[PDB]
Amino acid sequence: NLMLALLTNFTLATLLVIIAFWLPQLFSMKFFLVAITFLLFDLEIALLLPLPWASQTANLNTMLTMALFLIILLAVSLAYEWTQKGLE
Amino acid sequence: EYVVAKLDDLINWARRSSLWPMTFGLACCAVEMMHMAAPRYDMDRFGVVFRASPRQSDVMIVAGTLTNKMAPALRKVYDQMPEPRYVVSMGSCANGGGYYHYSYSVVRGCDRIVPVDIYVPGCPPTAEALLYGILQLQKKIKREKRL
Amino acid sequence: SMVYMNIMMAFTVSLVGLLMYRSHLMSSLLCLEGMMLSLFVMAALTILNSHFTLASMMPIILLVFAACEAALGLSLLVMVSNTYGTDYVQNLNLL
Amino acid sequence: MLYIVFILSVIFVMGFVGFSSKPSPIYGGLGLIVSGGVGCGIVLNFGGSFLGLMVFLIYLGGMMVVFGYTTAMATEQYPEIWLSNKAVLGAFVTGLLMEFFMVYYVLKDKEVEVVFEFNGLGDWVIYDTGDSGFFSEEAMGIAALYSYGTWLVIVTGWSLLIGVVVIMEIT
Amino acid sequence: MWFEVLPGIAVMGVCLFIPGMATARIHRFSNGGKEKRVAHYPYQWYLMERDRRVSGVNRSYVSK
Amino acid sequence: MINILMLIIPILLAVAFLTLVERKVLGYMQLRKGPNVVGPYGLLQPIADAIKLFIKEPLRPATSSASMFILAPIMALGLALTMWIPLPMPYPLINMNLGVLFMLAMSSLAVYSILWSGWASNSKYALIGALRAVAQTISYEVTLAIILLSVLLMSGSFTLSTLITTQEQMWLILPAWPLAMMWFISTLAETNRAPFDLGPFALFFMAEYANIIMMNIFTAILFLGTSHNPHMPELYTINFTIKSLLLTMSFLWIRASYPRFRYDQLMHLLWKNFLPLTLALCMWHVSLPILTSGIP
Amino acid sequence: AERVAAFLKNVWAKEPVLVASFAIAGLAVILPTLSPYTKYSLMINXXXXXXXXXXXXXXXXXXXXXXXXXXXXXXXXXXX
Amino acid sequence: TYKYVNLREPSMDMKSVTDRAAQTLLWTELIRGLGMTLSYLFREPATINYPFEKGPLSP
Ligand SMILES: NC(=O)c1ccc[n+]([C@@H]2O[C@H](COP(=O)([O-])OP(=O)(O)OC[C@H]3O[C@@H](n4cnc5c(N)ncnc54)[C@H](OP(=O)(O)O)[C@@H]3O)[C@@H](O)[C@H]2O)c1
Ligand code: SF4
Repeated sequence: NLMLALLTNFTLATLLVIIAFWLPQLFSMKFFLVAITFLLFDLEIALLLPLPWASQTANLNTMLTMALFLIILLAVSLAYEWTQKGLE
Repeated sequence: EYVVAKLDDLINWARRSSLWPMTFGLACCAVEMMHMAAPRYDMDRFGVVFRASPRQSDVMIVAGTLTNKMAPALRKVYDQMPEPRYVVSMGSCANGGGYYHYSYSVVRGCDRIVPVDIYVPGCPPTAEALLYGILQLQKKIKREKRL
Repeated sequence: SMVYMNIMMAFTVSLVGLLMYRSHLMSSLLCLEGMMLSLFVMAALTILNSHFTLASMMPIILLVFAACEAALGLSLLVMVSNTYGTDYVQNLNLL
Repeated sequence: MLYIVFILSVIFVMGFVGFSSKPSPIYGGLGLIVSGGVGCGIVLNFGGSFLGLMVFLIYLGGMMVVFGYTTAMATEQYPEIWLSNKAVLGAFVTGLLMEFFMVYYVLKDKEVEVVFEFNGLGDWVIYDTGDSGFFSEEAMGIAALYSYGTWLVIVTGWSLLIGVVVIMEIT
Repeated sequence: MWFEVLPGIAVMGVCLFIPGMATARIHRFSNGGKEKRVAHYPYQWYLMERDRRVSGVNRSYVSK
Repeated sequence: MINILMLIIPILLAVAFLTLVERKVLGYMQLRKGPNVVGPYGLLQPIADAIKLFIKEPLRPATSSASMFILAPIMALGLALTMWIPLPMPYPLINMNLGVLFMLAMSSLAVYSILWSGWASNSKYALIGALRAVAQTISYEVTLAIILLSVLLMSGSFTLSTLITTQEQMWLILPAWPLAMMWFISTLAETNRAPFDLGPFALFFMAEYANIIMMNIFTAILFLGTSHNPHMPELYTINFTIKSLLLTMSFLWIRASYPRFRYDQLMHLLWKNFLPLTLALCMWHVSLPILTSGIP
Repeated sequence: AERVAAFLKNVWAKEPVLVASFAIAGLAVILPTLSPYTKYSLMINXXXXXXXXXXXXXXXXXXXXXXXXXXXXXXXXXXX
Repeated sequence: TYKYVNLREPSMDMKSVTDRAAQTLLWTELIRGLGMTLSYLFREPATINYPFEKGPLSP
């Protein structure tokens, strides 16, 4: 069971907190541009995720031109990051 | 009855095993405190860890001279420390102003700011003599909380 | 049928959440995520129970575009906090 | 024991109540972790190995993490208790009672609904799927492919080029 | 020297040695032949279901 | 189901007994003696740190905002321990339908552990440094997904059990020569304190050092293997532990030998320099199964 | 040369990692078109069946026999 | 007296440029820096435990 496996880890993690809790008795907007680019790149990663699991039944010649195409534009988005990104 | 007396020593053994000191670079004494890291005379991972940190550390070594400018500064560090706290006044300046003393700026005794448990008398406090300060601290922890 | 009855009710709560505003502006973009989350469950179950194979890629594409509005509209939120002090629906100048 | 998905759907709505109500972006932000993580179980139970974990990767480990920045960038106001505030507790109690009243009607099978569709029971009929496929099984088992949908790949790549260029120009 | 370092490595050659062996040796007590079947896709899932139907009653994996 | 407890208790001991390795092996690098007084070779110290911090050490919170601060260590320890479940090993506990997707997911959610700690403190003084620590982890997770896919596209599906079978004669270090160099650096971003560094505070140590072993094991699956042997589980168990231990030495090697790269120039190593390199190798790894037949 | 020889050694000196970003990614497009090996990989991808093969009714058919091993249809046996 | 700290362009053409680029493309000198601590690990440490051993002194 996956449900039994996950819940056992969290319940033991909660118990460790109580041990320390119960027993003893006596600005800058330049960071934002980095965070946004993380999200926009990971969505291109999300489109490029199926590649090892997808390419099994589909035609290779039709895929080859389209598979590289996403990575090329992923570099063009980084090419726009070279024309003055900032001090970061 | 017998289990009560033996379990108390086990908690005291935990502090006898490892003690994390504060790295105060406020002295010439602090260079001798860096000789505790120097391999020839070591308490490093024998008990001492040089990670320090203002909150996680159990021990704080007041290294040498303290001025009236640092008198409110060192006091707020002591409040951030956990309840099992031991203060070592390593150096003659820390004991009661080795030099200066009668001077306007230097605070006499350190105990006027922060209470001291272990005193180390040496100006250039030789690493050999500095090894006593930690070993005596481990020996001084004998009995805590009877009832 | 039975499972769809609860998530459609969950969709209406997220719909009202978009249409409701009290001081804070951040709730709307949080509700936009929830609306797309509720649509994601509804889309998946229809293709999973009634098999399609080809159409199972469509919610994966929907997953990508859900984040596009929840980032490019989310970027505009920070621009409000650059012009004004903090983000407020109460703080608007246009008539 | 009898139901698997139906219990998770109640917790899904339970997390969503803090959106119609206004418990600040801190506690309101916490709702998407609760509703999202449980919301994966609703997707996963009928199938979808890839698509079920995409919520964890993007919606939970990407979307709301960027929203974690913006809460500190704009309107932080030091996080407050969501019980002392007026009308917030009123919106929360009315939000749950719209769904929890329907939960009582699930017993004795049939429940009253605003929509024309009936709910009935549907426990074994909840999945409504046979074995059918075996090798390379499930419609969501091969969910995404670059073939056939070639046009969709170009526009998605185009839209993600816009985002990087535009947001840089605003600031 | 290394004679001080090696007991720190040898204790890691016991604690990290557990999860590998405990997952493998449990298949002797749970299953008949020290093997657990992997699901992957409905093809292998259906074979697990019919094996229990082919005179096994409670057992999922059983020979003949 | 007893094996779950046989993958938490010996694992918590492995994080505990790291304190020996993390300052004795690091000690001989710096020509200093580590643990010696406490035990015969200092074996009593790792368990002595637990008695010090858990029971006797009290709490002094800054504000304690109802649910938070006493919820962040649960997310820290919980996500670090759940990462052990999908691990292939000789035999995995409850093998997932897809392996590596679960591995990348729980690591991306492990970013929250350092996020909620920044929200725990009421002061503005701490949160600016806290967001900077998020930036160290969030940025490297972009590349971490790319370098993973290039290894997968060479051979095998997402399942971690298939990754052992594909390494039968030769290791994956040789075909993925520049990609193996990346996993030495990219893993150190997740609070390892080697290229960049930022009661319940003690619980974060038990979670952060747990991820260090986790990245050591995960590198020894994607790149190392040597042999499988299904008939003999004895030969695999010993040989896997030695390979993982050698990578643990290299993790402590960077911590002692090399200074911090600066936060600004961490975004010059990555993004400016690494992201054009990783994608160019990703472009190369798309063509490889097409140029020569290599499909699982 | 004005751009071939001049803008090569300067690229290796100033920003040397950018040379690899254009060379490796560039050759990744050139190689799968010119090299005669890509045509073999496409055949094995189509030959490996995902689902069960369908049977057709026999009414005047060539290169089609029984399920037993016989010279019929294509049947891939490329490289061992 | 003068000693000079500046190298004044170590790379000139072709052969001298590539090896200066190789150390920045991959690492090399970091792996060479790794080897410095590697041999330093094997050699015996000079450590004195105080309750049993004693450090050097003078008359
Ligand atoms: N605000 C108020 O509560 C209030 C109001 C009106 C008047 N007062 C007066 O002001 C005084 C306040 O004192 P307090 O309550 O602050 O003192 P306290 O905190 O109880 O401290 C007294 C200390 O003396 C020790 N002690 C006392 N009797 C002992 C015994 N028989 N055996 C061993 N150890 C003993 C205790 O040590 P151990 O803990 O180790 O045993 C304790 O640490 C009271 O005496 C009261 O008459 C107080
Ligand atoms: S006691 Fe001596 S060595 Fe120490 S701070 Fe004072 S003058 Fe310096």
